[PDB]
Amino acid sequence: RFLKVKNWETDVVLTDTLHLKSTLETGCTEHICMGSIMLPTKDQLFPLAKEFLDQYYSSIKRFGSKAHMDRLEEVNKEIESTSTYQLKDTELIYGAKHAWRNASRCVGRIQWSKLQVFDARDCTTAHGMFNYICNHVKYATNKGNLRSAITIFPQRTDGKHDFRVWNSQLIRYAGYKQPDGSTLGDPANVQFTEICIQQGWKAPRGRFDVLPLLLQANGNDPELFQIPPELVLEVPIRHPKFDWFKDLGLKWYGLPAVSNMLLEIGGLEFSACPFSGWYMGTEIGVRDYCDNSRYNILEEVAKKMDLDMRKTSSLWKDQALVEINIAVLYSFQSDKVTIVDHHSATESFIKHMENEYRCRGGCPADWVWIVPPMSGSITPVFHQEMLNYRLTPSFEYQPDPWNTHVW
Amino acid sequence: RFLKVKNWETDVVLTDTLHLKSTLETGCTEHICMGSIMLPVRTKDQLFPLAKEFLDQYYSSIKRFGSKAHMDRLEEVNKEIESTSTYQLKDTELIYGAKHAWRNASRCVGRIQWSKLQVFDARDCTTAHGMFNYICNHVKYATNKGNLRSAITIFPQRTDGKHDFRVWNSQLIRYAGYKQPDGSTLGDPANVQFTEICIQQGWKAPRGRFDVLPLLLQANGNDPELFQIPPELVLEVPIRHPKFDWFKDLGLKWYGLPAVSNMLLEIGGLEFSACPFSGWYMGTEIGVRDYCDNSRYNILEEVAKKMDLDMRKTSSLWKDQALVEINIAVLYSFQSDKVTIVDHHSATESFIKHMENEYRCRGGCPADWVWIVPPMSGSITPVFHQEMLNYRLTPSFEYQPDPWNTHVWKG
Ligand code: HEM
Ligand code: HEM
Ligand SMILES: Cc1cc(N)nc(C[C@@H]2CNC[C@@H]2OCCN[C@H](C)Cc2cccc(F)c2)c1
Ligand SMILES: Cc1cc(N)nc(C[C@@H]2CNC[C@@H]2OCCN[C@H](C)Cc2cccc(F)c2)c1
Ligand SMILES: C[C@H](O)[C@H](O)[C@H]1CNc2nc(N)[nH]c(=O)c2N1
Ligand SMILES: C[C@H](O)[C@H](O)[C@H]1CNc2nc(N)[nH]c(=O)c2N1
Ligand SMILES: [Zn+2]
Repeated sequence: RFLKVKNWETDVVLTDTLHLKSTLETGCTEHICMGSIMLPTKDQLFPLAKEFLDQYYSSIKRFGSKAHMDRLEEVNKEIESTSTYQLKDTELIYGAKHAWRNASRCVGRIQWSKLQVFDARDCTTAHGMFNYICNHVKYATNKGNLRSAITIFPQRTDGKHDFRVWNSQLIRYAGYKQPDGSTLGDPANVQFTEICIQQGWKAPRGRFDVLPLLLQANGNDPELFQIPPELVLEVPIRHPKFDWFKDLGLKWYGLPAVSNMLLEIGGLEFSACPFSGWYMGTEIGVRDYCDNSRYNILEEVAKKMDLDMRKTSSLWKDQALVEINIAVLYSFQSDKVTIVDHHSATESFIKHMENEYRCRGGCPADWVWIVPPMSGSITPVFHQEMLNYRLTPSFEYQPDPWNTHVW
Repeated sequence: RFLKVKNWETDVVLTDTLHLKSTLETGCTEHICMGSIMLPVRTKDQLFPLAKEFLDQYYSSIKRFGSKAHMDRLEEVNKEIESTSTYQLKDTELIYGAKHAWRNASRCVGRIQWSKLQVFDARDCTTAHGMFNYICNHVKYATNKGNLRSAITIFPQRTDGKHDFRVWNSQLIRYAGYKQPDGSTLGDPANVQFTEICIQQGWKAPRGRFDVLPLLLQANGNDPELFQIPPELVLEVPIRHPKFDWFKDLGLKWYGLPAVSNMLLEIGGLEFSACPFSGWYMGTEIGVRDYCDNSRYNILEEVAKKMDLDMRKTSSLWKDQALVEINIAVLYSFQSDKVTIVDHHSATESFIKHMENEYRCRGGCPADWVWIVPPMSGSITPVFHQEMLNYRLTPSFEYQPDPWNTHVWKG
C-alpha cells in the first residue's frame, strides 16, 4: 500500500503515499498494462465537491474550521436547490493550479504554482470568447517573454450548452490535401482546415497559414475569428552553422496553447479552458517537424547535409534530427522567445518530483510521455521510476466537438 | 473480450485476444500503473496445473491436442509428479519451451528471430567444471567467428531450492570495474561489486579498463568456482569512427556476444535458474547505454571535447551530437569487422512486422513500450508510435535476485 520508486542512475529511492488518495481508474489491470495506450447528478456531485473543498481548506491550513464547515454547508445547500454550484474565485485559482500539478504527462510542472488564471465565467457569446482569448494570447506571449496562463469559460450545465474551442491549440497551421495526392502544410489539421473552409474561411493556401478560431458559446454553432496577426508571435528557423537551413522556409509559433481539454474541479466541468506555457524544443524539432505524419522534413534536411541516405545504419536520420533541434532552440533563443531544451526541462522535473515527494508524498508521472522523443536515456527522467495515477482537479482529453455537435 | 491497439502514425488498428491466456500479475491495478517500475520449491498442488497448461499448449502447437500421445503424456507427467514431486521435460518440450519463453519476452525487440534458437540441453551437468565446458561451447557456437547465432544453454532445473545451478555473472562476457581510493572508477562501474567478489574468490585482476571477467559458476547449490573463458573464444571489436580518425585513440572496444546469464527460465512450472542465452547486439545498447549512461563508461564529455562542441550550455545539444557520432562508430566498427549487429531503425521496423504477424497468427504480442523504444531517437522509430499491451505469458524469462545475496556459503 506504500510504494517505492527508484532512480537507477542515482540509487535514490522515494516513497509514494499520494497514490492512495487517487480515485479514478488507469485502464490497467493486474493482468494487463495499458501504459502505452493514448486513450485508455446531485448524488454524484456532492462527494466530489466535498473532496475538493476538504483539500482546499487543508491547503490554507483551515481544515475543520468554522469557515470550512460553513462553505461545505453552503455548497451542499446550493447543489440541493440548483443541481450545481459556483466556485469562489479562490477555489477556482486553486483548482486550476492543481489540475496542472496533477497532469501526469506534463514535464513542466515545476512551474505549476505560477499560473495566471483568467476567470471568463461571465462570458456569454463567441465574440466574448474571442476577446478573452485574444487577451490571453497577448498576456501569455508578452513580447516573447512567455507567461503561463489559463482562461476558464463557463462550466457545463445540462450538457446542451457547452462552451468549446474547436481548435485543438489556439495557434496551429492549416493543412490541405492536393490533386497531387500530397499534403500541403500540417497534415494533422486537414480535417479542421476543411471545416474552417466549409464555414467560410478563405485559406491563404500555404504551408504555414495560422488557422482561425472556431468558437462555440453556450452550445451554439461555432463562429470563425482570425487572431490579429500582430498577436501571433512566430519564429523563422535558422541554424547557427548551416547557411542553407533558412532556405527550407521553416517557421513555428512561439505560444503552445492547448484548447481542447476539460478541466474538472470539485466535480464541476469546464469544457473550454485554453491554457498555455512555453515549448520544450523537442515538441517542435522532433515531433512537429519530423513525425512521418507531420511536416516530415527529415529527408529534405538529410539531403542538404549530403548524408549517406542509402542505409539506416549510417544514422543519417539521427544526425539530421539533432541539427533540426539545434536550429529550433537557436532560433527561439536568438529572437528572445522563451523555450526550454529537453536536458534542462527533464532536470527541472526531477527536482520537481523530489520536491513533490517530500512536500506531498508523491507525484503522478507518465514515463511514456515524460521521457523526450529524442536522446531518452541521456536525460535523467529515463532512469527515474514513476508511478502513474489519476488525481483531481484534472485536465482530461475530450472528443472533437464536430463528432458531437448538432448543427 | 477484445482489446484494440492503434498505431498513431499509420492508423493501423490491431485486436488482441491472446491477453486472455495471461494468468500472472503485472504490478498494475485499476488505480495505479507501474509500467515504468523495473521490478514490479513449488507444491505438487500448483505444479500439475502448470504442467497440464504447458503440455496442452505444446500439443496444440504440434496439432496433436487430444491425441493418445497427448493424453498418455499428461498421465505420465501426473504420475511422475505424484511420485517424485516433479517431472522431466522431453527434449522436444524443452526446445519448444525455451523458444516460447523468448517469444513471450515482452521487453525484447528482437523477437522476430524467436523460432531460430539453438538449444543446448545441459541437464546432465553435475559440476561447475562441467558448467564451464558447456558455457565455452555455447560461446564458441554462438560467436561463429562474428556470424552470430542465437543460442541458449539449459542447466538442471530447481529441485528443493537448496541445490540450485546459477551463473553468478549477469552476462557471460562483461568487463571488470574497480573503485579507486579517490572515488573514481576504472572499467565498468556496473561491475564493481561482482569484480570485488571475483577478487575475493581468488581472481588476479589485471586492473585495466576492459578486463573480461572470469566466470563464477555454481552447480548443485555448491559454493561457486572461478574459470577464465579462453581469450581466443572472446571476440572483441575495437571502436573507431568512419570520418573521425581520433575516435580510435579513446581506446574503446566492446565484446561481440551479448549473453544474459542471470535470468530464470520457467517451463511448465519447472524452474531453470541457470539458462544463459545470447543473440546479437542492437547498436544503441553499447553506444547509448554502456558508453553514455552517467553510471557506466560515461564518455560523452571526452567525445564532445574532441569534437570541439560548445559545451557551456545544454541547449547547444552537444550531448545529443556526440551521442549520434558514438553510435555511428559502434555500428561502423562491428560492420567493418563482420560481427553481427543491428541498428535501432532496422530492429524496430522488423519488430513492428513481427508484432503485426503475431497479432494475425497468434492473437497478440505482449510488448513493454518502455523497453522496446530505443534509448535515443525514440519517435523517429516506428515503435514509439505503436500502442502495445503488456502482459505475462508462460513459458517465460524472469529476473532473479543476485545469488551473492541469497547463497548459503558451505566454506
Ligand atoms: C510552462 C511551460 C510548460 C512546459 C515546458 C510543458 C511541457 C509539456 C510537455 C513537453 C508536454 C507533452 C506534450 C506533448 O507531447 O504533446 C506537456 C503536456 C501537458 N501539459 Fe505541460 N508544459 C508547460 C506548461 C503547462 C501548463 C501551463 C499547463 C496547464 C495549466 C500544462 C498542462 C499539461 C497537460 C494537461 C499535458 C498533457 C496534454 C495532453 O494530454 O495532450 N502544462 N507539457
Ligand atoms: C537475436 C538478436 C536479439 C536482439 C537484437 C535483441 C534485442 C534486445 C534488446 C535491445 C533488449 C533490451 C536489452 C536491454 O536494454 O538490456 C532485449 C531484452 C531481452 N531479450 Fe532480446 N534480443 C535478441 C535475442 C534474444 C534471445 C536469443 C533471447 C532469449 C532466448 C532474448 C530474450 C530477451 C529477454 C528475456 C530480455 C529482457 C531482459 C531483461 O529483463 O534484462 N533476446 N532484447
Ligand atoms: C490522442 C491524444 C490524447 C491526448 N491526451 N492528447 C493528444 C494531443 C497530442 C499529444 N501529443 C501531441 C499532441 O498534442 C499537441 C499539443 N502539445 C502541446 C503544445 C503541449 C504543450 C507544451 C508546452 C506547454 C503547453 F501548455 C502545452 C492526443
Ligand atoms: C533491475 C533489472 C531488471 C531486469 N529485468 N533486467 C536488468 C538488466 C538490465 C536491463 N538493461 C541493462 C541491463 O541489462 C544488460 C543486459 N542487456 C542484454 C545484452 C540484452 C540482450 C541484447 C541482445 C541479445 C541478447 F540475448 C540480450 C536489470
Ligand atoms: C503509442 C504511444 O503511447 C504514443 O506514441 C505516445 C508516446 N509518448 C508520447 N509522449 C509525448 N510527450 N507526447 C506524445 O504524443 C506521445 N505519444
Ligand atoms: C526507470 C525505467 O523503467 C528504466 O530506466 C528502464 C527504461 N527503459 C529501458 N529500456 C531498455 N531496453 N533497457 C533498460 O534498462 C531500460 N530501463
Ligand atoms: Zn500499467
